[PDB]
Amino acid sequence: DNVILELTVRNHPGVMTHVCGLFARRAFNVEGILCLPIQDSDKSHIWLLVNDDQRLEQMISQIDKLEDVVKVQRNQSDPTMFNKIAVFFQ
Amino acid sequence: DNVILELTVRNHPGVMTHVCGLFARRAFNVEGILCLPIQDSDKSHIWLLVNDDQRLEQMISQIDKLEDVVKVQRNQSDPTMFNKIAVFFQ
Ligand SMILES: CC(C)[C@H](N)C(=O)O
Ligand SMILES: CC(C)[C@H](N)C(=O)O
Repeated sequence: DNVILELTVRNHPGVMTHVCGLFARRAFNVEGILCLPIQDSDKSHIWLLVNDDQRLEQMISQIDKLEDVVKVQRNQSDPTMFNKIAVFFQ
Repeated sequence: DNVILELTVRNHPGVMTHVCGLFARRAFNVEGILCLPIQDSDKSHIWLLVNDDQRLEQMISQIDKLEDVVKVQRNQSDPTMFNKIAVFFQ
């Protein structure tokens, strides 16, 4: 099964590298990404599609403690959002 | 004005970190990101929306030199794709 991670982050350089770096060093593959800026703010929203995994719980607290991560939520977006997007942009 | 870069990359851990690492190491902000797997293959597409910039041509050649980037295209994508995605997920 897959699950969506939703992040509110600051829209500054380097922020996306720190987030995926946590997945990279654990060899945890990210299957889908969507990052959009939030209008009239210095923040962006990030949706990550990842396989559910016993390690994701340890990984959520380390994403939250990153300085430029405002908020992180899991399983609050139905995973098929990326199959919906995939219908328009292959 | 902006530009969309379409990377074709291998769908393995750490790939997204190497790619955003190069924008981070040049204090270059990425405004929009979309990443989807390519069906029935070990590859994925990464679409990056970035502000047009004089460093960008050189940045594009270094993206292509990454082991795991099979190709990099530029403005070969629907230019409004991020405004279309934003209309349903914001
Ligand atoms: C293609 C990319 C998102 C890769 N799966 C990664 O985790 O870095
Ligand atoms: C939010 C993210 C895309 C950030 N703007 C970055 O360039 O790392």
